Amino acid sequence: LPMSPNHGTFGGDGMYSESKLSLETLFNRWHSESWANQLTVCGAIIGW
Amino acid sequence: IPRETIPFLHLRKKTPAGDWKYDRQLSSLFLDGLEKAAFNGVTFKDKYV
Amino acid sequence: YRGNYTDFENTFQKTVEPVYQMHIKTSKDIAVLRSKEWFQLDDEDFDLLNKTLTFETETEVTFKNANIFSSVKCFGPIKVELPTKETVEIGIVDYEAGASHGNPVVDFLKRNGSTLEQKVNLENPIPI
Amino acid sequence: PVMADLNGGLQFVPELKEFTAKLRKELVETSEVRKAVSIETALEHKVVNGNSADAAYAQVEIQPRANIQLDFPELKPYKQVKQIAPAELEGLLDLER
Repeated sequence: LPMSPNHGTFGGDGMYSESKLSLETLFNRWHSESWANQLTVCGAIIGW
Repeated sequence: IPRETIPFLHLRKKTPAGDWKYDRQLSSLFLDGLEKAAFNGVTFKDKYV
Repeated sequence: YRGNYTDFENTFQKTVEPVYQMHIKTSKDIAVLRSKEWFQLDDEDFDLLNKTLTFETETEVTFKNANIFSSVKCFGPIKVELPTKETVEIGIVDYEAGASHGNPVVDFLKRNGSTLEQKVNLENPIPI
Repeated sequence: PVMADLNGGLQFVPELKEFTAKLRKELVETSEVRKAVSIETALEHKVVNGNSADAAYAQVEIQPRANIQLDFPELKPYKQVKQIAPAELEGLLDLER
């Protein structure tokens, strides 16, 4: 996943920060939900 | 890596409290991986992407 | 004098320029003023922000030809308006040129300054 | 799951937004001030030197024409063309065949 450190810091970017942040749910889901064996999640907070 | 110095490129570990915090051990693994890559090159044979 | 004269060395023009007043509102004006070599304050570190400088220049010109000059020498004190509404000299114009097609000091002041009073036309002339 | 952080330590700069905005403002105001001084010095030059001392600075540009060549083969000097063929060839061929 292409993650961001920007979470509505800079702003004025419609819903980018909402899209980026909402991929952080996939860490917890990989445990709670039953798709662990088919997908591994590797977030990558991508800098400047 | 200096003691109490977070490297520029690091991995985080989930704390029991339910937050992601810098792990020295993981980040060491990642950095060793990056070193070997930058010295000996890395190969992606038999990898669909 | 109706006639064909060419006595340019004898010609001259010791004009007294109209006092040009410049309000320094920004810090770009300061850098523009300080870039000018003719602009010379007595105290070089004088704070020029939010001031009212009046340039009471006296421009002499000796001619070479009909359309160029030989010696251009604009000069005069540069005052500042105090809070007491009394002007105090804080520097001088020291412009001295040779072969010139104009005065850059009065050019600069015209482009960036006022004339202390403004001619404002009416909407229409009134036949008295 | 693995959370990689490739941020390059940018997370440790406080109020990043206003700090980037600040830096950009100083580059902008330094570029505009040095433009507004170069444009004053240009004008002062143009008023003192008129349009005749600042006319000597304008060079004549040549613009290309099309010179469409027939592209004939380049013939080398005799020493160069003598080296590629074997030395035995001279007087060997029937040049009508």
